[PDB]
Amino acid sequence: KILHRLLQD
Amino acid sequence: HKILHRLLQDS
Amino acid sequence: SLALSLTADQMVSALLDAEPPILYSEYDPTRPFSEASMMGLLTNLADRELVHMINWAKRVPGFVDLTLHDQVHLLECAWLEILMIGLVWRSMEHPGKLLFAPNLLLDRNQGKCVEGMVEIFDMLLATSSRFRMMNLQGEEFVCLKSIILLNSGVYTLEEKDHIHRVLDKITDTLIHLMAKAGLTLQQQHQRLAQLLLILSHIRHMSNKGMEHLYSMKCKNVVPLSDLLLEMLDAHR
Amino acid sequence: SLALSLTADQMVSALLDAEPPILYSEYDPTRPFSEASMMGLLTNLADRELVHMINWAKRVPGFVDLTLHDQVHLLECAWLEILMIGLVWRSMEHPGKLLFAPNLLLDRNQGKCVEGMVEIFDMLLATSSRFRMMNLQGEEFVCLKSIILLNSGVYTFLSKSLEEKDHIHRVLDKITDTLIHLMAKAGLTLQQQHQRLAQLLLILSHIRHMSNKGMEHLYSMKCKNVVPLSDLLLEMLDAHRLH
Ligand SMILES: C[C@]12CC[C@@H]3c4ccc(O)cc4CC[C@H]3[C@@H]1[C@@H](O)[C@@H](O)[C@@H]2O
Ligand SMILES: C[C@]12CC[C@@H]3c4ccc(O)cc4CC[C@H]3[C@@H]1[C@@H](O)[C@@H](O)[C@@H]2O
Ligand SMILES: [Cl-]
Repeated sequence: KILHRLLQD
Repeated sequence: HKILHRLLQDS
Repeated sequence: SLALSLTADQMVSALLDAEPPILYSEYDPTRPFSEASMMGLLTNLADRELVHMINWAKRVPGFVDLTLHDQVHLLECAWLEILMIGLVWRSMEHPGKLLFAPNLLLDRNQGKCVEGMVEIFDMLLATSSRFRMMNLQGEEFVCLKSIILLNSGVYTLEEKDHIHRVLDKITDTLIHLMAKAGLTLQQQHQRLAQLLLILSHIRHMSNKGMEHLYSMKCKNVVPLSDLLLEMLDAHR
Repeated sequence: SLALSLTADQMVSALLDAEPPILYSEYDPTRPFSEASMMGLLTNLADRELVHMINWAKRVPGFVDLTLHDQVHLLECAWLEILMIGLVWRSMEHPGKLLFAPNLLLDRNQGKCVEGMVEIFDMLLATSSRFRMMNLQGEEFVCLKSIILLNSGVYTFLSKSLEEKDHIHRVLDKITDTLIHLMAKAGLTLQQQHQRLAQLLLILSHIRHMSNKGMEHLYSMKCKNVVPLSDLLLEMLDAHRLH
């Protein structure tokens, strides 16, 4: 899930 | 003549 | 502008006095549930409650000062929020259940009976749990319900300013209740915020419930009363 | 928990300093608007703002304290409310118009070019006017925007019974304390403080309403293939469920 990824970066 | 109209006038 | 003259205590007594009756479902305990059948009970209930809500609204101080037009508008905007906050309040004492009526107390599983409803049931139960957590008081509850009536269509004038004057009085009343209850000033402001933030969630639930009721109306799962169709149509 | 130990003044500074930039749209004035091209400009803009929103959320005290699952849920719940409160803030000094970006300032007649949009434009305009009459201050705005982030998804933390998210509520209480501090320091009387706190929080119910109507409108545009949405926007939309 894209949001999940962006929250880590 | 919405029903709500009549109800507000009548209570 | 008599509502402006009321004292905190008189505001609370007025609202308590104005509370609608708790109505019964037509439900027969021995007979099992369907989807058309469940929606039939819920909507039959809502429709009878609506008639009493109108009488209640008229006893909310400041409401009768408004044009008939503005009164119609506030009730069209707020009615499902007001039914839901009543529901949540009645259920505070039944963790995990919704007391739609004394003879119709539904678990969340009983909400799976109606397509798409379980998600809204979950939100209603969560609100009930939050009220329980906060130990919401009856006096606070009636202030919140009046705030919903007057706030939910004030952005949809001398009229506007009156409504906001009245809203400020109900705010004064909540704070009065909390100070009377012994809360510190800091605690009063915090609790007031917690309570008003819950109205945001009740607005959210009303929105979802309104689109759910419309989906039932179309699918023809249930015949709705003229008044309900009218209250439903104002949202489109 | 760092957030909990912040002072009012420190709370305000973090929020003010976490503010995202004002972005530009790709508006091209050589061309007239269509339904499709207007929706395109607006969603292209929203999509770019989301990346900045995620970074901003990470800087809201207490936000980084939650699981990724919790952060995801909050932003999924609040993202459109947050774009909207930002839009109405930028628009305050432009009575009658919505400043989506510095190169994209639209009045309601322009909003008519998209089916079903003008009704939401009208609510947004009215909210901007309400902020203008209340004389909303930037310090107060940043507090409301954080309250939206932390609050909007909080009563959908179902375990399916409501989880006790005291952490979030503790943080929300601190932002209440901060709003009150700002009002006191602004010279308001004790009664005025609680009255204004109430007026500001009631507006959040209206922003929730506008978000729900805009999410429905956006879903409609997708289901009519009016505009291709980014995968992020598709996922954020899908988080809400519409039919
Ligand atoms: C509108 C509704 C049927 C009537 C329900 C009712 C009936 C009586 C009542 O007191 C409160 C409520 C609050 C919940 C109401 C349901 C919504 O959640 C929708 O999902 C569904 O279509
Ligand atoms: C979702 C949306 C497109 C993006 C818009 C936007 C873009 C950027 C922005 O900063 C704020 C907003 C706030 C309003 C957002 C529109 C809603 O009114 C819907 O009607 C329409 O589908
Ligand atoms: Cl009856």
